[PDB]
Amino acid sequence: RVLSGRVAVVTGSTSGIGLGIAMRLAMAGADVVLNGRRQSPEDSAIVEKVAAYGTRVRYFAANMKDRAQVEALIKFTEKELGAVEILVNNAGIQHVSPVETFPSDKWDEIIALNLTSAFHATQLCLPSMRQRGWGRIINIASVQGLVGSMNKSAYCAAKHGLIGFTKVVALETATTGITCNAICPGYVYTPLVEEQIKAVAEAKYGGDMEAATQAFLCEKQPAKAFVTVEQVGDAAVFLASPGADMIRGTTITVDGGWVAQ
Amino acid sequence: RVLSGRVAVVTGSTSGIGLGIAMRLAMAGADVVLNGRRQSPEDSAIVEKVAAYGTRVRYFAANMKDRAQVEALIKFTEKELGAVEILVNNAGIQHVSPVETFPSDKWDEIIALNLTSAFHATQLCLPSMRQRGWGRIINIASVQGLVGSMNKSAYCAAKHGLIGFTKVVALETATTGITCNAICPGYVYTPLVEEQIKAVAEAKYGGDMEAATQAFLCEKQPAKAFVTVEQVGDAAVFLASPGADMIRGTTITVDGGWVAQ
Amino acid sequence: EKRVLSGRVAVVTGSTSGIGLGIAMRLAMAGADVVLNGRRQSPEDSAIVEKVAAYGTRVRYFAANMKDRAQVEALIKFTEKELGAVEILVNNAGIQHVSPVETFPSDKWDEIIALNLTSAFHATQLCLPSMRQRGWGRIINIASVQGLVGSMNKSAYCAAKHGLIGFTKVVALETATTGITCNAICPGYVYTPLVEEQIKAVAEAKYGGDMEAATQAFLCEKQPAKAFVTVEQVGDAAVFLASPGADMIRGTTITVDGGWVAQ
Amino acid sequence: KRVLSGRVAVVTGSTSGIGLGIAMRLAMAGADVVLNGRRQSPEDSAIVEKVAAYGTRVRYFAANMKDRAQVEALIKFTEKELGAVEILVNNAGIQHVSPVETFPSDKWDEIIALNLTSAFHATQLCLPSMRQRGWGRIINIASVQGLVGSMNKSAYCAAKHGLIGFTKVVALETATTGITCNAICPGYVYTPLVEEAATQAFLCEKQPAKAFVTVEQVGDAAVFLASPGADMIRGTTITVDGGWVAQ
Ligand SMILES: NC(=O)C1=CN([C@@H]2O[C@H](COP(=O)(O)OP(=O)(O)OC[C@H]3O[C@@H](n4cnc5c(N)ncnc54)[C@H](O)[C@@H]3O)[C@@H](O)[C@H]2O)C=CC1
Ligand SMILES: NC(=O)C1=CN([C@@H]2O[C@H](COP(=O)(O)OP(=O)(O)OC[C@H]3O[C@@H](n4cnc5c(N)ncnc54)[C@H](O)[C@@H]3O)[C@@H](O)[C@H]2O)C=CC1
Ligand SMILES: NC(=O)C1=CN([C@@H]2O[C@H](COP(=O)(O)OP(=O)(O)OC[C@H]3O[C@@H](n4cnc5c(N)ncnc54)[C@H](O)[C@@H]3O)[C@@H](O)[C@H]2O)C=CC1
Ligand SMILES: NC(=O)C1=CN([C@@H]2O[C@H](COP(=O)(O)OP(=O)(O)OC[C@H]3O[C@@H](n4cnc5c(N)ncnc54)[C@H](O)[C@@H]3O)[C@@H](O)[C@H]2O)C=CC1
Repeated sequence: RVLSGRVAVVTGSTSGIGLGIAMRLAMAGADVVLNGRRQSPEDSAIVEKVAAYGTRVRYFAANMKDRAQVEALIKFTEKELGAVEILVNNAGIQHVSPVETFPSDKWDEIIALNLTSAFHATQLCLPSMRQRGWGRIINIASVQGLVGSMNKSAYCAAKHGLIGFTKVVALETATTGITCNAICPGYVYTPLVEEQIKAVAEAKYGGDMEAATQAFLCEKQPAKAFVTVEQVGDAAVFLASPGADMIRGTTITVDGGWVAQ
Repeated sequence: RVLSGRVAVVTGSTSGIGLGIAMRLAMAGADVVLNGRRQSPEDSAIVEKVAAYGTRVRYFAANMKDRAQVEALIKFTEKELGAVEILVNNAGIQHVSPVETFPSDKWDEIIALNLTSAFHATQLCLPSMRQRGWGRIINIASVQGLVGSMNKSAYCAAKHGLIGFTKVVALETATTGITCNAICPGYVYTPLVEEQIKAVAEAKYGGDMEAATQAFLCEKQPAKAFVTVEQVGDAAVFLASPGADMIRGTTITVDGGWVAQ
Repeated sequence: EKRVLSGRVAVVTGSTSGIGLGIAMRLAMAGADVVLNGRRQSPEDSAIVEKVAAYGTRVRYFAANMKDRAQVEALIKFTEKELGAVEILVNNAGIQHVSPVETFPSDKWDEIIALNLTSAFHATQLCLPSMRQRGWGRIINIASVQGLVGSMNKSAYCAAKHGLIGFTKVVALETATTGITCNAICPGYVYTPLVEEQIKAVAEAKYGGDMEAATQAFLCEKQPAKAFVTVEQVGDAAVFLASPGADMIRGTTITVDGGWVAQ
Repeated sequence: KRVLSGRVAVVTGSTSGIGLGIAMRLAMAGADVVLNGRRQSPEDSAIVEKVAAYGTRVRYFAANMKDRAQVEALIKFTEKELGAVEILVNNAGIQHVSPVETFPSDKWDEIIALNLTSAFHATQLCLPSMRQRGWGRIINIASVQGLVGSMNKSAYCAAKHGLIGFTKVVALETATTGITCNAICPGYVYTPLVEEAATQAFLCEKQPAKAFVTVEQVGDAAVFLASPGADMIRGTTITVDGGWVAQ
């Protein structure tokens, strides 16, 4: 297994894409630390699901908007499993609103979680990676980091900024065994997206989720199909593998053709 | 002249690129409101420089990191000159540091001024532009919004984010007479850049500003010459003119070839 | 009174109609002398010349097939003899052919590559030595949004326009320390006979021959502004790139597309 | 037992360098592979045996990718020997370094023909069967030079940019199917086409990693694009460049 022995931390990995990434990393042999904002009654089941692949799996609740809790997550991983070798910055939120009425607090929260938390986690993990001469920082961006979409100003700004950050980290580590790269998914059927589909279904299609899902998807995604959490996880495993030793500062876009048009 | 009668606000226009933009907009016929962080002894001389072109000029001190002062700047313009028709989001700061030691407060400040302030000013100006059926929002990004550079993680993240924000605003206004675009300068010999070059000269070139300047340009800018504040202003005039009525959500890169390679 | 491009000699390939004519008009309005060009001599040439010349500059016409390097050279030499050294070169002659990849005709693929990409290389190669000798030049390549993104059934055109943008970058880098710049303009949909024919095909296929609905559907698929870009706007972009404020704009794209590439 | 087991791959221009590395990695992942070069050569048995060390079916076919009839012959040979072409890797590419002013016209034409138009012909010939079978991979070997420019490489940058544009269109025209089309963009790789202090000098200007990309890494990117996890990777670039395009 290509990642056997490596210690990975996936932020926001209690559901959706984050859980899919953690699952795929474990299948590839990595020990994994799962993380959610607050402790959930589903945490034990999630940890056992990931542990089914025979690696060491832990859970640590931490609000990634709080730098002290980011540090606590890293220290917990170092105590339980060892030095963080793979860092996946995934935790992120969405808020759909036109620019004129976009709430200031929601803008600030999206910037804080989708961009600044990745900076804090990366800052905390890089010293050990440099000392060991190996590391992977994998930032879960979006197609919205490469193009714009209406009513997603804060999210598009934060994801564009996360891609910029990725480039700089990669350039500062380019002569080391540390790489930094971003994965840019298109639409994946998570709760983050199911809520948006609900909103459009109520507003436009009489609550019909089949019709609304197709209209939502086909607006943006030429494949007329969702990307899966399994595919995003496969991209993360690829970036963490030796074949990606010279992939630095780039985007792996998994989007059904969204950015190609 | 092409912008005769239009009222423009340029944030951070007491120095460098912002002042060059204000001067080129005034040369093109616009009335202009200047802005700096705080009142300075040189303010009246800067007003005189911009007023040399025969238009109406005002000055308002306001900290763009404070949303209430942004609002005060807009209301001042409305009282003195009229509705804000051209908004140039320019005020910006830089801090050079590797990611591992990048100070948290400096990261936050760069995000706040170079990205979030533009969101606040745009939000405050859009309703009047929509009511009147015309507007220009011109965001001063950077080459660092399109590619990364070592030791500039916060600034690259902020400038990338500002370009993403530009796309979204443009898309939300695409069917109106309002456009939103970004200008992406390469190196311009302003105090923001002079300070970086002086730091490099003292740290690595024995105080030789000629050698430090050569090395600074040669690293990144194929033209081996600076872009000028007048050229950035000329790009702003172009975006504000009628020939740009259908230029929306794009970047005008004025960089001596930086991004082409 | 003198104008911003007064004294400069421009050549615009494929400038007897549409975008090329709009560019020629705007350059002449900005004070440039202009050589117009079409594939072959036509009865309309005189009227087009006089229309451009109404702005008080020197205007000429030369018929040349831009697929034939000998005729490209003849166009440049004609300009040198009639008006003087070519200082602004606008590579605009291009063609379109809509087809799925599986059935795309080989000859049409070759023709689109030849006109939309290789002709610009030939003209640029022929004009650069004089520009370098004089220390000043503008090469302005008329690309497309299709040089930055793909669209279905336009494989050859998207390939050629992407290639033209790559070529633009290299020319700009090889001239970056000189007074010569090279850049590309990337229009979205402009109401020209090329787009008109595409819309006619769409109308006869999907909307039963309704031109209003066909036009609206054609625009809204790709162009968020739900309005066409105009030939005048493309010309304004060319004038901007040719002007002194663009002395340090090198190897880049000016995208005039109603938001097409922003989403 | 392997992710590409049973898949039939054709790699154009695969007798050495990057193309051979791709063939080796595809076979390592279980693919049957047809190798290709311009002319029949000694060492062709050697390269076939090298790739066949991975335990799959390996063939060789000589064909000049500038000749549409020979491209068709390559595809038909593959269909006869192994079955339908399922993975097509377009890697017939050549280079010529020259300033624009003196760039030979025939060299410009040849670079466009091999680096761009040959990929169109091969893709056109392979797509109908892929559509019928419900699955395909078209993997175009582009370059960093398809995303940025470099001095003295006008024809190559134009052709590689064009190949990326072509990739987007093919992907969009197949987006609702089991066929994907994508491009791999390598930075400097230590091949004859490219080639201690001299090495660092050549790498320093463009490649921040100050090290070469390997042929095995380019092959690993092709295996990734051919795998099920890439079913919804469409019309994009996988850039393997040591940071070149990030700055
Ligand atoms: N779903 C999609 O279509 C796409 C999503 N993405 C990104 O993928 C990442 C995962 O999103 P999804 O799985 O769709 O959403 P989700 O709602 O299914 O998952 C959110 C996860 O983040 C955790 N989380 C939220 N706020 C947190 C905080 N402050 N601290 C710690 N953990 C926190 C939640 O507990 C949950 O584990 C997000 O960054 C999203 O922006 C990117 C592109 C496409
Ligand atoms: N100089 C360069 O090479 C490049 C600069 N830029 C951008 O151009 C913009 C202008 O920068 P420069 O002219 O080079 O710098 P500068 O230091 O000469 O000018 C900065 C202006 O911003 C004002 N400012 C700073 N903080 C402020 C605050 N909190 N509130 C209000 N005003 C404030 C300063 O008073 C000054 O007027 C910045 O956004 C910079 O990112 C972009 C690319 C290249
Ligand atoms: N019309 C549009 O929506 C867009 C067009 N463009 C590009 O703008 C340029 C002009 O296109 P349009 O004005 O729209 O089309 P058009 O058909 O109106 O213009 C074609 C012009 O090129 C000339 N021409 C054609 N083949 C020639 C040849 N072999 N030798 C010499 N001259 C030749 C024709 O005489 C005519 O003057 C083309 O490069 C097109 O690719 C770019 C983006 C959008
Ligand atoms: N070498 C590098 O640094 C980079 C190379 N590439 C691309 O990778 C591809 C392979 O290049 P390299 O391995 O570096 O070069 P190479 O010279 O080692 O490989 C050339 C291969 O193509 C074959 N070939 C050449 N012309 C042919 C034709 N007309 N028909 C059939 N086969 C033909 C040759 O027999 C040889 O097998 C080329 O497209 C190159 O542009 C991409 C980016 C970086």
